[PDB]
Amino acid sequence: MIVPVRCFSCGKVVGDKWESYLNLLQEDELDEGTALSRLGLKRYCCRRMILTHVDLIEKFLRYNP
Amino acid sequence: NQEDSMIMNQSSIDRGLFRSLFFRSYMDQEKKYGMSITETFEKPQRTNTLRMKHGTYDKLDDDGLIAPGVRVSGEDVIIGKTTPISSKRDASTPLRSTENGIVDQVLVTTNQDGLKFVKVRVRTTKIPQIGDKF
Amino acid sequence: EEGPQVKIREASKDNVDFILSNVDLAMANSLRRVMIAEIPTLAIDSVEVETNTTVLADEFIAHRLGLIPLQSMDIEQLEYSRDCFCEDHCDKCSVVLTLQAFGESESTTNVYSKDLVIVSNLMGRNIGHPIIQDKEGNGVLICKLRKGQELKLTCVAKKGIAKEHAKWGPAAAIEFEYDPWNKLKHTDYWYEQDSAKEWPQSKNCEYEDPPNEGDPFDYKAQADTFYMNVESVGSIPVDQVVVRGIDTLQKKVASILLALTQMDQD
Amino acid sequence: ATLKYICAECSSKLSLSRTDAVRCKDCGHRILLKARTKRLVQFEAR
Amino acid sequence: KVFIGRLPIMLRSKNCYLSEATESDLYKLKECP
Ligand SMILES: [Zn+2]
Ligand SMILES: [Zn+2]
Ligand SMILES: [Zn+2]
Repeated sequence: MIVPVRCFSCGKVVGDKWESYLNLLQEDELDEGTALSRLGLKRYCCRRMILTHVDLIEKFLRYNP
Repeated sequence: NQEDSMIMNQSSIDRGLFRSLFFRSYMDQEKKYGMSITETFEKPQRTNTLRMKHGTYDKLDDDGLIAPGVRVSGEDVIIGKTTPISSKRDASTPLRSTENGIVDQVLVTTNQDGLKFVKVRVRTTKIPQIGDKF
Repeated sequence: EEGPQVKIREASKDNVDFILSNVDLAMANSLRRVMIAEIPTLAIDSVEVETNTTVLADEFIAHRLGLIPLQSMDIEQLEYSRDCFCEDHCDKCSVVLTLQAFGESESTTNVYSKDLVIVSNLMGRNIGHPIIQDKEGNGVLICKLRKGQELKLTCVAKKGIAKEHAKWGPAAAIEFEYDPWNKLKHTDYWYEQDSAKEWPQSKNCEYEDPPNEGDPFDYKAQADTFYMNVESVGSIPVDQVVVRGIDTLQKKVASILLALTQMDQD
Repeated sequence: ATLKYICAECSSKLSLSRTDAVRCKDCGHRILLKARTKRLVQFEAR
Repeated sequence: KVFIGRLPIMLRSKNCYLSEATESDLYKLKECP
């Protein structure tokens, strides 16, 4: 349900790295843990922010009006 | 944090932590009487009876309902309805005395017997506050 | 020069690894706290919703927007809405933005923060620009939408600081540390057989000489040297976040001396 | 330029009034929503 | 040949259109998959 802007814990911004992250997977075929360190997410507080999140939204969109 | 109760960092509360949505949803129909007498969904006012509600009807349209965008709160009305009795007695439905929020989706439909059927859905947002359980 | 000097280590566009020396812990932290929740910044603080057909509900988005980092280097010259005598926001105390999106593409339309349009007079001063550090250049995906999913917004940035709501603070996380070789014994290491091995060694150890067993316990020792690292969200160059901090604080300690005077007259 | 109700799937600004039953111009589905209100609504940024 | 009452069917059973239907097919029905 849409990436969150900034990591609840520390605050650094985050909401942009979505597609960037979700990309280093399908295209650059990488392992999560490494992708993140590559997106600048160093600490678990933020790290977890992405790694977890589920883009339900996408499934929402698939609806109608 | 003592004895089963924690200290929750507010800062993150703000950054969106544990925010919840909450939808409720009232509903009413135009009861019918074989001997032809029907209720109705209008925005009445005085005119004989007096039997209305304290709530502010002023948030209703003309069909007797509210529309999405609106921001309901206390005991404001949410549905206008009148019963012809032998002639202005209210059957309108207020927003639960203790809640408050924003209407979110309404809908009028027919009920087998060809009655008007409505379902109002008022959404609110709740944020992790102190008394809250986790 | 005179007192609390500095030796910045690594340092970039978003981080400021620096060795702040010869000071008092108190102060070292004070500053830290300030840099965190008392440095003024701008961010969307109101949303007039014209039309939304997205899945996300109003306030939801509303909320998101707040967080959207906004430019604010020239924030020191844009009065706090609660002072701009104007009844409810002047160009002299608040920027105003807009957002309009439509489901044209028969294939998911991403609404980023780049789509934000400033509508009021900037009066020529870095402010209210949705900060962007994205590679492609469209930072902060604010929301998505399908077919004829419409979205029309009216954002009203204002001053405010973390203390008043996090969406403001330009901090985002600050490293802090000292006495890496616990010499003041400000901590009792928890162990199982030998602290030394069990308890990791921080990189900062190199910048200060190790223990040396035999030597008694140094009791007069206090705390100089604090290995800090200030990160930034971007609404201000890392550096200022350090400076503007050292300032706001500086300014506060003044308001006290100042207030004491406005009280010496009677 | 002005509106009222809506098709719950074949969404097409409809609108109506008393005794006009409650269907839709084709797509029967007697459901119908009611689309937003022009008057803008304000929200908190926190 | 003759009408004799209504049997409240159970969702996803054999008589519920949902049984046979597919993902996309569902969303168009508004029924969460
Ligand atoms: Zn974080
Ligand atoms: Zn003003
Ligand atoms: Zn229809």
